[PDB]
Amino acid sequence: GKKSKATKKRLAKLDNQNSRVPAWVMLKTDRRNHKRRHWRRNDTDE
Amino acid sequence: ARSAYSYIRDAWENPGDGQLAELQWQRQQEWRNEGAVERIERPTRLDKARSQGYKAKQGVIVARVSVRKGSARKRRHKAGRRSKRQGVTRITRRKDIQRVAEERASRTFPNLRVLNSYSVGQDGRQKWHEVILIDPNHPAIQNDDDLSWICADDQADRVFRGLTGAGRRNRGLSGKGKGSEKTRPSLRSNGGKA
Amino acid sequence: TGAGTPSQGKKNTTTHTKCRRCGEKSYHTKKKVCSSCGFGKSAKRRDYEWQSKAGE
Amino acid sequence: TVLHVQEIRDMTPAEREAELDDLKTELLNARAVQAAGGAPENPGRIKELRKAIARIKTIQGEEGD
Amino acid sequence: SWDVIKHPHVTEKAMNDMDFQNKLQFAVDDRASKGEVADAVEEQYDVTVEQVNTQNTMDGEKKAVVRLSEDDDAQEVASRI
RNA sequence: GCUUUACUGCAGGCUGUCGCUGAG
RNA sequence: AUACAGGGUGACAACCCCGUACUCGAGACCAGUACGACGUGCGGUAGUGCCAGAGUAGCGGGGGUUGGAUAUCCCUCGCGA
RNA sequence: GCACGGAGGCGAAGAACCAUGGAUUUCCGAAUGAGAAUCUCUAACAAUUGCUUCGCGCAAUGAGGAACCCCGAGAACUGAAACAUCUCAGUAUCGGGAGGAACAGAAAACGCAAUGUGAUGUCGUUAGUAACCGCGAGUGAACGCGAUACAGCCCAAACC
Ligand SMILES: [Cl-]
Ligand SMILES: [Cl-]
Ligand SMILES: [K+]
Ligand SMILES: [Mg+2]
Ligand SMILES: [Mg+2]
Ligand SMILES: [Mg+2]
Ligand SMILES: [Mg+2]
Ligand SMILES: [Mg+2]
Ligand SMILES: [Mg+2]
Ligand SMILES: [Mg+2]
Ligand SMILES: [Mg+2]
Ligand SMILES: [Mg+2]
Ligand SMILES: [Mg+2]
Ligand code: NA
Ligand code: NA
Ligand code: NA
Ligand code: NA
Ligand code: NA
Ligand code: NA
Ligand code: NA
Ligand code: NA
Ligand code: NA
Ligand code: NA
Ligand code: NA
Ligand code: NA
Ligand SMILES: [Sr+2]
Ligand SMILES: [Sr+2]
Ligand SMILES: [Sr+2]
Ligand SMILES: [Sr+2]
Ligand SMILES: [Sr+2]
Ligand SMILES: [Sr+2]
Ligand SMILES: [Sr+2]
Ligand SMILES: [Sr+2]
Ligand SMILES: [Sr+2]
Ligand SMILES: [Sr+2]
Repeated sequence: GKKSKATKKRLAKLDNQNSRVPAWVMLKTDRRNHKRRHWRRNDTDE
Repeated sequence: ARSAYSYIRDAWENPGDGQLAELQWQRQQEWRNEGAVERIERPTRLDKARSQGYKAKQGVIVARVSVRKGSARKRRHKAGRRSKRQGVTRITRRKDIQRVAEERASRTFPNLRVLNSYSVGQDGRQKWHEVILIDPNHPAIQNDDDLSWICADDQADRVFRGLTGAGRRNRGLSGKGKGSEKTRPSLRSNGGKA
Repeated sequence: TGAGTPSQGKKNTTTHTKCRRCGEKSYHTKKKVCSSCGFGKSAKRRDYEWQSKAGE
Repeated sequence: TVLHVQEIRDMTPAEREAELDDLKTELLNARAVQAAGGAPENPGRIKELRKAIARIKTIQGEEGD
Repeated sequence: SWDVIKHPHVTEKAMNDMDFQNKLQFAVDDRASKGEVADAVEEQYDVTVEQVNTQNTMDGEKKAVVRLSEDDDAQEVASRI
């Protein structure tokens, strides 16, 4: 496909969000990203 | 003594006789070539307009509107209906043509508010009414002792809520006693049975 | 050719996309109309009383 | 912190703008050192610079420049 | 008001461009044009920009590869930040 | 769902009449 | 104790803490209302057919609607003081 | 900040925090210079109106809001132990529109008929009464009265 600049920004955001919950948050909250996505198993919007 | 106005009034009691008859025969030829809503600088029936609140002042507008004659332009049922709800031809709308005229006029002038309207005749396929509209934002009107009332917020889009003289008549609000049990204070509060 | 699985492989057309006005993936890029908020169809926001139980 | 509201209001329009460019540069260099993963940082200032710039901008608006 | 230059893009590939092609790399505002990037750079480090190549990245930012004139030395320019 | 000289109605077509509509 | 409502505090707390009664303060609404004041000027007699809202009031054809039945309200076509 | 980490910082130049007021407030969005799946292209009240210095100069409209409210459009399942009038119901749903509430409202009223009442909502009652109806199933007021709250005015014309 051909992605517009805006589509690109959105894909970029989705990529960023798709990360682990920082280790330090674990400690601070004394004990998981529910929005973790996989390119294959999942399907983004658009 | 008789006012000059009384003469315009008396002429319009029989628009089919005398000079008026000849005028209408002439005028209508032009109206038929005009649009749906034509603003006009002067009311065709001065006496009537002044009587309904018209004034020769800034913020006061008059427009003639034509509407197709006849009953409801309804589409036949495309699903199951008991005989009672299959009618199409003899069914008529609940709003009279003068009301439809006032609404089209008011849509044309979104910033103005309907004051009143009156009939100016018809031919075999349409009817014409002139509608008096007021500019609630013009200072000449905001300062008018006889019209400033129409500047209040609750008067916005008054015609669309039936607050017009023609609106109130069509809603069965004329009578204050017998026969208005289901019209006053509103058709809706009375379950829509009026 | 079955209407099922074999016919599913021919589907690679993009229709519904992220809507500029509401943000839902409902802007039909062919019709240029959002099936969710009405963008492209009406200035007013798409809404219906059947979207909830009658007395609620 | 280091920069207070008084000091800012006591500056002339030209001084605020000069102070502005100066602050922006320190920030830019901070973000640069941060981009290089540099460690000789002081997390507080990078945060202070932002507020300082907001203060000067707020004052410039209040005074009319 | 948004600024043009956001920050230096420092990575192995960037270092090479700097050591072998006298090029500097920056993360810039995605609304900045090649020309606006050229100016900003000349006005921030006082050098002569010869060419600018841009790329809208999958990180949501715009990356600029700015080549300096032979009269300037990227290695040294970058070494003062 | 379908049919027809089932019951009852509804569009639609034809036709008269009234309005549009005037002069000798 | 005019305070024995409720909560908190390492277990059943009026007296450990927040509060609670009493008293007090501010905002909002009531309301640009009530009162008050400015200006205006109420009313009555005799005479005068000078004025007082038309497709209206009313009637008929066709519909809808209503508890509205001969006696509901409305639309439509025609007629019409 | 949620959030009980590490590092670092701020606070007696009185921070945090709270109240009131102000500043900043990207892009799309009624979305309004043109176009576009939130971006792009070359000065903008687009469009419809009022006024008009007839120039977008001054203004209005647009869209939103839980329901409530006003004006229009308007079913069927269902009940009648079938079913067509009737019923479900002017309900569901649809179109348009206003406000903080709407709508109504100072009698061409009522008609306990009177030597009587006196704008209008609403509440209680009048009453499942009068009235309607394959006179079947079912539908169903009003005047009055007791209350709540109370408020009465402005034009057209005559004459100028
Ligand atoms: Cl209006
Ligand atoms: Cl009485
Ligand atoms: K039925
Ligand atoms: Mg990665
Ligand atoms: Mg007067
Ligand atoms: Mg009501
Ligand atoms: Mg490129
Ligand atoms: Mg735009
Ligand atoms: Mg049955
Ligand atoms: Mg019925
Ligand atoms: Mg039976
Ligand atoms: Mg009923
Ligand atoms: Mg009665
Ligand atoms: Na996928
Ligand atoms: Na209007
Ligand atoms: Na960056
Ligand atoms: Na079947
Ligand atoms: Na009725
Ligand atoms: Na009739
Ligand atoms: Na804000
Ligand atoms: Na405007
Ligand atoms: Na203009
Ligand atoms: Na049955
Ligand atoms: Na049956
Ligand atoms: Na019946
Ligand atoms: Sr798959
Ligand atoms: Sr409006
Ligand atoms: Sr085949
Ligand atoms: Sr196959
Ligand atoms: Sr395909
Ligand atoms: Sr469209
Ligand atoms: Sr809707
Ligand atoms: Sr990356
Ligand atoms: Sr009169
Ligand atoms: Sr009273």
